[PDB]
Amino acid sequence: PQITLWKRPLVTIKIGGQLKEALLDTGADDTVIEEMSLPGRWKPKMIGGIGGFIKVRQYDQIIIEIAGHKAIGTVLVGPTPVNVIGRNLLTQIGATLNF
Amino acid sequence: PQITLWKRPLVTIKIGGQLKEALLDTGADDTVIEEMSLPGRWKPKMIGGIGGFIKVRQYDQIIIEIAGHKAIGTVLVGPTPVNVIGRNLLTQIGATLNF
Ligand SMILES: CC(C)CN(C[C@@H](O)[C@H](Cc1ccccc1)NC(=O)O[C@H]1CO[C@H]2OCC[C@H]21)S(=O)(=O)c1ccc(N)cc1
Ligand SMILES: [Cl-]
Ligand SMILES: [Cl-]
Ligand SMILES: [Cl-]
Ligand code: NA
Repeated sequence: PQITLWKRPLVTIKIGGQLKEALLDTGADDTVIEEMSLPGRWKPKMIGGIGGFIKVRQYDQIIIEIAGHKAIGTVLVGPTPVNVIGRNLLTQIGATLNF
Repeated sequence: PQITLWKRPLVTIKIGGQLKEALLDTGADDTVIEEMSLPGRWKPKMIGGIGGFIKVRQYDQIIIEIAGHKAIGTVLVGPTPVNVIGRNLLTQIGATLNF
């Protein structure tokens, strides 16, 4: 797919059998999703965005489908205002920016 | 170009006569630049992201040169940790996300 940017680049993701909406975000290093349950252990992480730092739960090697493409990697869970797919998983689905 | 996402997609921009580095950010609705002076009128705005909100100055009809391509639109100025080129200007340079 070729996604233009006149609207937010929102896609359907599937994580834990659940469909969610997420933003494809080239300005995010990491993928951050709103509070949900994920399996296994987590490790702490602080991430810094526009407004300041937040604490998140880091889950590694999580299976996630993004716009129909399978990825397996790190998912951060915390109080983000929107689910964002960051570069760690955009690279796994082969995404590039083009102009 | 085609920009891969293994690393942050940073580019050189020219704005208000100044060269700056900025992140090409599909997750940003609007372009946000670190504190600088710009000509003309402005109005206050609050914009929110992970960590919460910051107060910015909204300037309209600002020209920016992005990676050699000129674009005009709104630029927000304030205490952002990173300069970001958001969708409002990415569209004008014909940027797309492809996978
Ligand atoms: C959270 C998104 C919905 C919105 N953001 C754009 C986003 O790309 C930011 C842009 C960004 C980048 C660095 C620092 C602050 C903000 N990235 C970000 O917060 O990423 C976090 C998750 O991975 C990490 O890597 C980068 C920081 C972490 S935002 O910077 O808060 C923002 C909000 C509104 C406008 N107009 C412009 C930008
Ligand atoms: Cl990962
Ligand atoms: Cl604009
Ligand atoms: Cl177009
Ligand atoms: Na103006």
